[PDB]
Amino acid sequence: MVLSEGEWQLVLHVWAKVEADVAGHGQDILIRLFKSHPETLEKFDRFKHLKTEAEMKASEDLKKHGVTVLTALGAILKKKGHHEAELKPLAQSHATKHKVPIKYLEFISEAIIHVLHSRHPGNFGADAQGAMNKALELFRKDIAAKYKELGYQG
Ligand code: HEM
Repeated sequence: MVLSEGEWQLVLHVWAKVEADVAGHGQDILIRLFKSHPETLEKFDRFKHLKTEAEMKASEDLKKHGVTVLTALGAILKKKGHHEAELKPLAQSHATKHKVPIKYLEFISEAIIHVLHSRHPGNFGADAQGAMNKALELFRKDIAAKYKELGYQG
């Protein structure tokens, strides 16, 4: 798939607002993921012990990982589809080391969309949401193709 320039502009416009508070958005997204799909917490040996939302909010380690996740995703979105070099090491770690199925990447995609709609309603109307969904679908489609090349396919 291919996004139009206008689609990328909608994506990068709301992303610029996210970037005013990367740590805050990263915490909100991971907490939303873990609340909505508890099974995904199981993949994180680092965070598996956290019992409540309150404990998640207080964790410095979870906030640091939120920043890592959004910084990587930001770097990919800013390539506007030209992201093959960026995606290779991420696909390799997530297939071979962390064993993250494609379904869980759909779950975090949903979490991203929920938080942007909650925090940026004026810059995340229907057309901007459609553009962000397309961008995240492109990301998942290309990571899935790399999973297959690497021997995981899950
Ligand atoms: C937008 C999607 C995602 C991005 C951009 C992303 C990014 C990253 C990055 C950059 C790292 C550190 C370097 C590495 O190990 O590759 C990482 C680590 C990790 N990711 Fe992801 N990730 C994503 C989705 C997920 C999902 C959905 C899961 C599991 C449900 C997951 C599980 C892990 C685990 C277990 C680690 C290691 C954490 C630790 O340090 O103990 N990732 N991810």
